[PDB]
Amino acid sequence: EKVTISNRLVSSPCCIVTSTYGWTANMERIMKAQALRDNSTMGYMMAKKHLEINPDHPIVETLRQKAEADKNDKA
Amino acid sequence: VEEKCALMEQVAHQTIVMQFILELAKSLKVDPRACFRQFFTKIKTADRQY
Repeated sequence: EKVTISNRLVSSPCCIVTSTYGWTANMERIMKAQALRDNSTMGYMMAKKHLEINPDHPIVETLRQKAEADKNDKA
Repeated sequence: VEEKCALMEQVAHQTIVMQFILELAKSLKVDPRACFRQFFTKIKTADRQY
């Protein structure tokens, strides 16, 4: 859904976050991976996600300076 | 316009419950007229946090 930048990373190119109203990773996994799940409706309701990038790891900088050149590249 | 405070609170209550029921039924793909019991048990025991 959304992509932004925050202050949570020192050495990871990217990390993932959950919504303010949404089960976390382990919660969603444990809930869906148990018998009598009743996934008919409740399963297809939760686990919204977002993304973040650190602007420090030089891989993202070289990625940006590559993408600024070509706007429809392959790699 | 008449600024009917108790009436206005109950109007807000009824419109919010009907809107919630409709969105929950639509995302739920179930008829709203048969979707009231879980709402009633959640709101009747709605504690201070709820």
